[PDB]
Amino acid sequence: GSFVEMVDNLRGKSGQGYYVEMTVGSPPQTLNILVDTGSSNFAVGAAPHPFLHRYYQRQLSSTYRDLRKGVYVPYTQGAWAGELGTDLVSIPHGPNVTVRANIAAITESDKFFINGSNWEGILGLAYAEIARPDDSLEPFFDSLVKQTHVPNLFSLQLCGVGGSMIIGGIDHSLYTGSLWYTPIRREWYYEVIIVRVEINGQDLKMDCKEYNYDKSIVDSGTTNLRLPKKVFEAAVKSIKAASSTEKFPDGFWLGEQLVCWQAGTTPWNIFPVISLYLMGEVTNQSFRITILPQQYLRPVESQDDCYKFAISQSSTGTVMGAVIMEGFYVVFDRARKRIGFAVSACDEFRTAAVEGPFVTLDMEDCGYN
Ligand SMILES: CC(C)Oc1cccc(CN2CCC3(CC2)C(NC2CCCCC2)=NC(=O)N3c2cccc(F)c2)c1
Repeated sequence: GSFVEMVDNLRGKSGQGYYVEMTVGSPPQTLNILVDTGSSNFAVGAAPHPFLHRYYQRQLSSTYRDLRKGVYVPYTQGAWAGELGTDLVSIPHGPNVTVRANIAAITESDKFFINGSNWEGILGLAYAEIARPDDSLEPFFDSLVKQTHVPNLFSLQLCGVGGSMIIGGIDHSLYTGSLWYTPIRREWYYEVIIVRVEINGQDLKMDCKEYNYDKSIVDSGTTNLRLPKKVFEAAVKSIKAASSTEKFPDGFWLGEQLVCWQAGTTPWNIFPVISLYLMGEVTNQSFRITILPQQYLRPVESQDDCYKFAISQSSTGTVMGAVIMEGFYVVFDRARKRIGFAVSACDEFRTAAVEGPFVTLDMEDCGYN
């Protein structure tokens, strides 16, 4: 294919995120950068930290321009503080261009960097609406599209580690079957609408507004499938019932306890498949994505294979994280305001699937206002 040099440009450690090499400044300083479709800032470690193997040294970059404004980005699990500036940026195993982009030089952080993750910064691929300090700080992808002829689309194949980030197009070697698209509801996070949920083909039977309360997003930076409290409770009750051939402690379903099996004896067949139906591109038409227990039971790094249940509770809406994305080739078609899913080219009884079309009425009522 024409995008062959972008294939296998991602690396990662299981549950620690997927990262791409990015070259900043002059002379070049290459760093490993987390690919994050759930945020909109490009930021790099720019001072020593015990979890960083390398960091950005602004004084060595002749093309660095200080914006003379600080920036702070806070989350429930971690945060960072830094200084704004601009510098030349290229992605050596990405598009053949160099752009001048905003870059936040992280000088201090709290529980942000991960010990042994091998990444030193973050590439926020979402929209300006959620950029810090505000929506006037142009995100990296926006700069790329404004400054070059690279088409306004990227696609991710996260292999549950390595993967591919294809910038400016779609690589047909990365998927099988058809690509099915769901609208991007609003350009802030990559917001989508979930219209039905099934556990082993059995409808969870919740009002669909609950699945998207207060939003549903596609986020390569989040490990789990995160569900709103009411949905999480019903989903666990159904998964437990479907996996009744084996009993697990209550804490396992809450991610407080792990369960380990003798190497290669994991009874995948006892756990159910989970299907999320997404709003399609035509009136009353939907499609579904189906994930296996190999996606939602995450290995924790012996003669025993330990797993963590990777479906968890959220109070800020549904988050379709790496648990969801790992089964699929995901196209972030910004130009057409849509997200595409297809079966990823990366057991003997079941496979992840993308199927359609289905008829689903009143899907417009599923969204939060
Ligand atoms: C691979 C993950 C586990 O590790 C990291 C580490 C850093 C950044 C990210 C990307 N990324 C950063 C933001 C994220 C998810 C993961 C988050 N997103 C929510 C924002 C509001 C809407 C709903 C989604 N809430 C958190 O506390 N996060 C977090 C999670 C872990 C650490 C952290 F500091 C923040 C991920």
